[PDB]
Formats: sequence, C-alpha cells, structure tokens
Amino acid sequence: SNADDLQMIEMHELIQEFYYYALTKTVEGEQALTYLQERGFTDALIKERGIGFAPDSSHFCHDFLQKKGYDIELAYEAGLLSRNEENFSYYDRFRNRIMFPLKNAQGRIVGYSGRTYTGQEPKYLNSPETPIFQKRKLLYNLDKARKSIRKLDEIVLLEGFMDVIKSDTAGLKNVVATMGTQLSDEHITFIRKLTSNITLMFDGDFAGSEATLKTGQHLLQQGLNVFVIQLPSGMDPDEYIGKYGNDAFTTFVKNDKKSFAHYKVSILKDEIAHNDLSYERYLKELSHDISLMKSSILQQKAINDVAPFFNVSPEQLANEI
Ligand SMILES: O=c1ccn([C@@H]2O[C@H](COP(=O)(O)OP(=O)(O)OP(=O)(O)O)[C@@H](O)[C@H]2O)c(=O)[nH]1
Ligand SMILES: [Mn+2]
Ligand SMILES: [Mn+2]
Ligand SMILES: [Mn+2]
Repeated sequence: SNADDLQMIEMHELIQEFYYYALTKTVEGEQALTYLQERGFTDALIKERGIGFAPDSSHFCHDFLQKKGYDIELAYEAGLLSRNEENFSYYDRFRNRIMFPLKNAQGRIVGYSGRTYTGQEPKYLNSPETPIFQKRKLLYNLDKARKSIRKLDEIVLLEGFMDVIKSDTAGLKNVVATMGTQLSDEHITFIRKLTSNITLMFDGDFAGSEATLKTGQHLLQQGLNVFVIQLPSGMDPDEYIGKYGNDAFTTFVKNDKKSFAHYKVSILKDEIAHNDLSYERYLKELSHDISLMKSSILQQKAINDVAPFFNVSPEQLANEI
C-alpha cells in the first residue's frame, strides 16, 4: 500500500542520518572515510550525496528501526534487513560498507548501494527488489539531473553511479546510471519524455563496448537519437577525471560525440576490411541502422561517415538504404 511504501521510505531516510554520522564522526567509520577522501570526496560532497557507513555489528540498522517503532518485518520487506531462515531472526543486510543513498525520481531515498572498502565480494551490494526500489525503473541521479536534461535536451548514460557523482561534480550535470543493469523498456519510456537525445558513455572496455552496441541498437529501434562517447581503453568517467581533471573531462565529453552508426562501424572496422562475409552483413546492418535514424540531418551525415568504412560512395550507401 501507499502507506507502507511511505513507511519504507521513512526508514531509509532516517537511517541515512545515522549512516552519515557513523561515517563522518565515529571511530569505526574512520577507515571508510579515509577511503572516500582518497577517492577525491570532500566533506561537502559526502554531505551533499548523503553518503554514510554501515557498522559491522549486524544489528545497527535493526536496533535503530526497532527503537523508532518500525515493524521489523516491514523493514525486511524494505530490503534494509535480512532474515535468517533457520530461526526467523532479523539482521542488517548492509554491514561494513560505504552507504550510497539511492533516490527515486521524486528524490526520496528508496534503497542503498553499499560498497566494500576492504576488497570484499561483491564490490557493491544493493537493496533487493522492493515495493519502492525497482532496478528496471530507478535511474541514479535522475531527480537532480532532470532540469539539465531538459535544458540541454540530452541525457548522458554512464555505467556507475560513482561515475555520475564525479561527472556531476566535474560540471556534467545531465548524467544518470542504472544500478548495474541493462537499460529497461521502462527506463526508455521515462527518458523519451524528457529528451530524444541519449549519449552513451560506458566504461572503456570490452564489456562497455558490448553494452554500448546492445543498448544503442535498442534505443535506435525505439526512435531515439543515439550518440556515443568512447573513453580511453581501460577507463571509466571516474578514472578519466582522476587522471586528467575536471576541465579535461568536460572538454573530452564535448569533443568526440559520434552518432551510434558511426561508432558502431568504427568498432567493426577491421572485421569489415578483412572478412567479406562480415562486410556484406555489416553493410546491411549499418544500412538498416541509418534508416532508423529519425533525424534527416544526422542520417545524411551518418551516410557520409559510414560509407568510407566499406570503400563505397555516400551515394552508393544511400541507395542501399
Ligand atoms: O558488485 C557489483 C559491481 C557493480 N555493480 C553495479 O554496476 C555498476 C558498474 O560497476 P563498476 O564496477 O563499473 O562500478 P565502478 O567502477 O564505478 O565502481 P568503483 O570500482 O569505481 O567503486 C556499479 O555502479 C553498480 O551499480 C553492482 O551492483 N555490484
Ligand atoms: Mn565493467
Ligand atoms: Mn567502472
Ligand atoms: Mn570506477
């Protein structure tokens, strides 16, 4: 029910204050605080994002919510507590982790991502699916980024919320990220209400490239204008910012922004040039991709940009389309 949903949100927003205190003030949170500071987190940024620390006692959140008069089973359903199936006892889901609040589209805290700082697995532990937290719907930073997304008529999608935090601080405000999942149909429905222009800047690795191709292809099919920013090999936005700085990052992002079709063929360049079977198949694919582009202007430029990769004229490529 809506009443129960509000209770769950309250739990999250109240424990946030305790997590924040634990991180910034307490002895147990000292190492976690140092970790964040070494990753460039100022006191102001930590406070702004409401970042905290979950102690390792396994009953920190439990006792707090119990003291505040919340139903323990509801706290379990809210994904803040886990349940020992043997004795039906409850304990903290998040233990010895740095706690990043996950806010919904209305800016209410509906879940957490807890990062290890001692090299434990998994690196990030998220809230489970709950009535208020759904990974297929939530886009990190969306409530904060909405204004700039509308103003700039563009949304930029990153892989990690950490990248979003750093990108925002660097000056790139129209950024969001899924919680480690493939962009859903629901996400795309939400996004297209804000803008038709979506730029993908995933990590500069094989998985990032594969995700870019897959996500970009689906966005293109849905009638969105897709662009790609390709980071240097082995880097994500956070790593690029840490190595080159904020100004270099915002310049880089503004520099090479390619339409999806151009990025795609550039990735397939070597295979096309050596494999005649792949040549034919990718010429057909790229022809189909370009045909899907709603922008007549960018459709024409894509034709001019893609044609050289197949050693054909723009007129020849246009004919195939
Ligand atoms: O164990 C994991 C790892 C990743 N993820 C989800 O996948 C996204 C991309 O995972 P990454 O591992 O690329 O995140 P990152 O590099 O920004 O993390 P740091 O090492 O810099 O701290 C993350 O933002 C997270 O949402 C998890 O949920 N659990
Ligand atoms: Mn990756
Ligand atoms: Mn990354
Ligand atoms: Mn990273």
